[PDB]
Amino acid sequence: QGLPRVIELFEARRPKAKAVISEIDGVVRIEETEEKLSVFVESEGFSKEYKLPKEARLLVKDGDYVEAGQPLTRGAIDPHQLLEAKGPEAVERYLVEEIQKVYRAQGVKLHDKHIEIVVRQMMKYVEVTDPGDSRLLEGQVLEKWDVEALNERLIAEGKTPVAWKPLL
Repeated sequence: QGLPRVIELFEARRPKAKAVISEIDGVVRIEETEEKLSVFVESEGFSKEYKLPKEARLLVKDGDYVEAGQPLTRGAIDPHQLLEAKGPEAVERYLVEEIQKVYRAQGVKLHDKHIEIVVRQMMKYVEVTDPGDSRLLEGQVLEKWDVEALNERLIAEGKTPVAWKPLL
């Protein structure tokens, strides 16, 4: 839970005790009983519905803001699911924070910059979602996709921007 937790953070491994993940936003609205919690948020055209084992705490009744990647089963948040839940920007702010929390706990204190470099390095590759020159589902660096759009647009007429997907 000290060094190992740090590892789970840097290795982006599936958290020890997972705590599910919220998808979309709207008014927090969740059901009550039944083995499968019949959650029902709202928003535009969507809704909610989840499923997990028995032992679970929520911390949030019906009414307020649910958002994406909020406290659900309250515990260790999956950074992977959170990537598709809240985006690239959020994860970088999450990981650094909890990693730093671990080190804070045992008194030894280092600057956030250092951790921020490693976590930025964990966020360099992005998986293709729309092929134009290369194949889809291909693991590729974000900055290598910079020159794609940039050059094909400002220099070329090739209006086929390859859509990439954030990959943690």
